Amino acid sequence: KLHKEPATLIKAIDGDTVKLMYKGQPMTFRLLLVDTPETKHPKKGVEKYGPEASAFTKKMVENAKKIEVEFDKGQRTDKYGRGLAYIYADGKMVNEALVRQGLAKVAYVYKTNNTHEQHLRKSEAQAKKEKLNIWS
Repeated sequence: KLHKEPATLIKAIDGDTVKLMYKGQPMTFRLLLVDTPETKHPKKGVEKYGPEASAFTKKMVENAKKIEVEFDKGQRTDKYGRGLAYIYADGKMVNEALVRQGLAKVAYVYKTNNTHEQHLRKSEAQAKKEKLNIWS
């Protein structure tokens, strides 16, 4: 059973990355199970839908009154020291909102952290079906 913990927005970095104050310390969080187009792609510049996926995440966390983080059952940090979690803004999962809007693809790359994989897969199909953004 997963559980949500409070956090405070510090700043939105990218479509898939946000800096939050968590248990009194600043931490960078990488959104579990999604891959958004990058704006800070180490190699490829600004990918198509990057600006849009970034604006989307930023808007959602910046306008929330409450942000919560939910770790999965596997490892909690990646090799870069980023927290791996599902982020909620006023009870809405950011992870799902992105996929539903066709601003992210379902990744899945830490076999243990899969609690919401199916849920996300269904939203991605719907976004595909509606040919939105990425799927357009």
